Amino acid sequence: ARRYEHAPIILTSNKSFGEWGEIVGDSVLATAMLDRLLHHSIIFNLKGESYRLREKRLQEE
Amino acid sequence: NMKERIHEYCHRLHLPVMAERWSAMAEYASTHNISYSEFLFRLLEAEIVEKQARSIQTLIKLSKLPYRKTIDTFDFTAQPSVDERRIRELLTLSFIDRKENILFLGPPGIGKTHLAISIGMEAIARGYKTYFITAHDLVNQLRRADQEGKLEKKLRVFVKPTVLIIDQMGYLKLDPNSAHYLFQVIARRYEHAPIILTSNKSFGEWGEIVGDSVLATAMLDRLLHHSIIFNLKGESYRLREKRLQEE
Amino acid sequence: NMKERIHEYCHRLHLPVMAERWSAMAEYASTHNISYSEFLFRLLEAEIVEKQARSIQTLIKLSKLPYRKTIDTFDFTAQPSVDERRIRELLTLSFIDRKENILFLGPPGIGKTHLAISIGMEAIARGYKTYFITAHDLVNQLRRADQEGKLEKKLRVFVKPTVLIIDQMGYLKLDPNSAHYLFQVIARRYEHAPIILTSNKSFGEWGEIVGDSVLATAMLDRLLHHSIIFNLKGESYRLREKRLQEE
Amino acid sequence: NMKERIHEYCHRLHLPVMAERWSAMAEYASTHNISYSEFLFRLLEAEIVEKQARSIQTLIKLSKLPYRKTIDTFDFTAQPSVDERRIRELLTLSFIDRKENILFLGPPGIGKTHLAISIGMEAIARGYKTYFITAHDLVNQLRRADQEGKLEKKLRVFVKPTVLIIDQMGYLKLDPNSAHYLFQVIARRYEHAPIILTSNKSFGEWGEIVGDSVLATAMLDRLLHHSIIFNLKGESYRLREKRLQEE
Ligand SMILES: Nc1ncnc2c1ncn2[C@@H]1O[C@H](COP(=O)(O)OP(=O)(O)OP(=O)(O)O)[C@@H](O)[C@H]1O
Ligand SMILES: Nc1ncnc2c1ncn2[C@@H]1O[C@H](COP(=O)(O)OP(=O)(O)OP(=O)(O)O)[C@@H](O)[C@H]1O
Ligand SMILES: Nc1ncnc2c1ncn2[C@@H]1O[C@H](COP(=O)(O)OP(=O)(O)OP(=O)(O)O)[C@@H](O)[C@H]1O
Ligand SMILES: [Mg+2]
Ligand SMILES: [Mg+2]
Ligand SMILES: [Mg+2]
Repeated sequence: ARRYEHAPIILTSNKSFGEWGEIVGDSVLATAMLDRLLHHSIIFNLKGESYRLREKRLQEE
Repeated sequence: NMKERIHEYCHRLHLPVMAERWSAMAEYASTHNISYSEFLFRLLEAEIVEKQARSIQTLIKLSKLPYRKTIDTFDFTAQPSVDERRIRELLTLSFIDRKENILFLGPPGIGKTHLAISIGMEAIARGYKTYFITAHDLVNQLRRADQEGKLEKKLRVFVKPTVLIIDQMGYLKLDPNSAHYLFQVIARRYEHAPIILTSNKSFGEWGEIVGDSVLATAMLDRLLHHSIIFNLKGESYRLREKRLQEE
Repeated sequence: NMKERIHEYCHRLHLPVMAERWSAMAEYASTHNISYSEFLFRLLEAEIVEKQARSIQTLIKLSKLPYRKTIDTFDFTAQPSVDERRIRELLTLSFIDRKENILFLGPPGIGKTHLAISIGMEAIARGYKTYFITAHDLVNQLRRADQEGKLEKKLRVFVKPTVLIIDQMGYLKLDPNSAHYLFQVIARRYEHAPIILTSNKSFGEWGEIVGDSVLATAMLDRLLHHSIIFNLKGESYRLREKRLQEE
Repeated sequence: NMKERIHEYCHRLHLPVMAERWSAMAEYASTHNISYSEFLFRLLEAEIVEKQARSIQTLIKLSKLPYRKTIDTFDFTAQPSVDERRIRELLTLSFIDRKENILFLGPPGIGKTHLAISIGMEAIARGYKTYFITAHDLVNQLRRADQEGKLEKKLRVFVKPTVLIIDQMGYLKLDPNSAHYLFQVIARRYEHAPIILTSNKSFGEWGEIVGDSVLATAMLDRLLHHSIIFNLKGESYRLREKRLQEE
């Protein structure tokens, strides 16, 4: 809220927005957070093999 | 013969009251030569009156009303804050048709519980299903239902009643868990049945009461979207009675 | 007016019969000289006649009998083997009060199931609970109940009935599992309620029927401790009627 | 033989007291040829007296009574403030029927808790259940009940007794959590059982004592709705006794 429409927030997560209700243990509060955040948001759904694992494989070979 | 067969018939119909009452009304008909239509009308009238009285008593038994009280035993002179117009409008039970939540606010001892219980009694008498519970008791019931796996059953029994009278909301502080239980109850009763509530704390204090500001705001919005609140203030009836006994 | 309120009360008491019979009895009494007591007696008579008809229909709905038939429909001249004395003694249902099980034996086509069904129908009319099931269907029900964990419920609902009629015992062979299910049923109904059974195989064949000699012996002992057996023989009524139709 | 069987039967009936009472009453009757009815009356009366004395002692032991004291061992001359009329009216226990709470206020040393304990002992003697506890200990016990999840059990055991004697209310300051615990205790006993309390602070100070003005007002209203207050003032009995010992 303090950084809502006042300064950008760069956040990295691994759970969909719906799961935030369980993550924080409050469905209403999680929904409020998501609604306020998505009002000014840019989403990046990244999919791919873990670069750590690929680097480890390359080191092995 | 005749009388024994008649008694067996009446008890088969599940109406021993009818059994005894047809005797009185048949004797009356013979004593005054009452038409058969009027005789049956009397039989049915008395049987229906007794059946409805027993049904009202059973409904009161099922409802966990701490005590029975009626607006007749209320003083509208010592409490200028209340207006007889609005009290009678509530007694009309138009809020049930219009789905309006009735709330009472004010310091202890005013008598906010008396009007709510009288309205509940009138609703029960007219046939509406009304249930009474305290905030502490309601929270306990919800927690136990969640623990025992019968949360659905208790939510159903708390939501189905046409009127749900939550009492002592504010004296006892609530944790976020109880806050979410109360939120579930309110959401189930969002726009499905009126809620009657009594409290002594301002709406702002509900944030501290429930331990979560946003939950308090959501519950307040849901409850007050369709609500009528009576903010009563004045002298405590308990203190006035104590003073009167002293003098 | 008076008629509309009368009908309202009658339906509220669940008595559309009362609305109907009051019309008829009122018309008759206005066209006759019926003292109010006798008018009420006629009213209750009509009410209970219709009520008993509805109760019998509901009981038959709950009951799972194959078809409706009466002992009077059974002719004894075409089947001299049966004796009207014992058949009518069974019709009196004195065996039920004595906790005596009834067994019918003989080649198919004689009409034992007719007598069993007639006794069941008379028991239903007199108010005694009566349930019907075939051996194969009963075994299927018990097996499914054990599989689904509802064995206790099915055992309770099959032991509670005052009269239980097992049919088609002998046509289909039983594995030891079905044998133990049947033994459970019999043991629950050892000396608690009569059992009416029909079969086409002698008692000795039951050992191979149930796939266990000892279980067959135990079940036969328990069943025949207090029972009456009709070893009826003659001509297959189905084939005789087919021949009569041909000629 | 005879005596051994008599003793065994008395013990089986759970009356060894009656076993010894006939050992004496039989000799007494032999000395005077007492009637059988009077003999049995003697036995039964002695048994009842002994059992009642043992039950009273057990009730005293169960109740957390720091010491036993009677109003007889209390001089009202040294305390002109107390009126013997009102003290004996309290001793009559008429407040129990009227559900009137008794409060003793005043500076330390007068002996208010002496009167409270005397009333508790009278209640024990007359059969009325009484439980004596300090405010600090009550708060601690309620907190433990909340912590361990047996709050219902502790509230039940602290509300069932006919009389609850809260002592040392005012010496120790209470936080709002303890205030809500005390409010729960009061509410469960709002109009169900009289409460006896002793304090040294005026009602106004209770707001700071409990850390909540509104809770203090609610508790005071519930306590004083049906109550009789005794604000005793004078010289401290402990100080007077110390002076007497010095001189
Ligand atoms: N105007 C009134 N006429 C008659 N009885 C009244 C009136 N107001 C209150 N009472 C009765 O006085 C007693 C105290 O009032 P009540 O407890 O209902 O009020 P309250 O302010 O909701 O109380 P609290 O917050 O202490 O629980 C109750 O018996 C109530 O029925
Ligand atoms: N006395 C009778 N009067 C009329 N029909 C009869 C009589 N006895 C037998 N029937 C006929 O017999 C058939 C009834 O057979 P029922 O099931 O009662 O005997 P069953 O020997 O147990 O039969 P199943 O062949 O099924 O083993 C019907 O056709 C019925 O009409
Ligand atoms: N009138 C009296 N006659 C005899 N003993 C008395 C009398 N008044 C008080 N006492 C004794 O004086 C002591 C003080 O009594 P108690 O503790 O009940 O007083 P209190 O004013 O309630 O005390 P505090 O406020 O210090 O807790 C006790 O031993 C009590 O028995
Ligand atoms: Mg109230
Ligand atoms: Mg057959
Ligand atoms: Mg003291």
